[PDB]
Amino acid sequence: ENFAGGCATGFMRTADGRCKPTF
Repeated sequence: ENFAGGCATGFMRTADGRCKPTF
């Protein structure tokens, strides 16, 4: 119920509402 991309390769959306790479 919430997905708009905008992150990098293996970037996981952080609770802060940002894209962060798990690697």
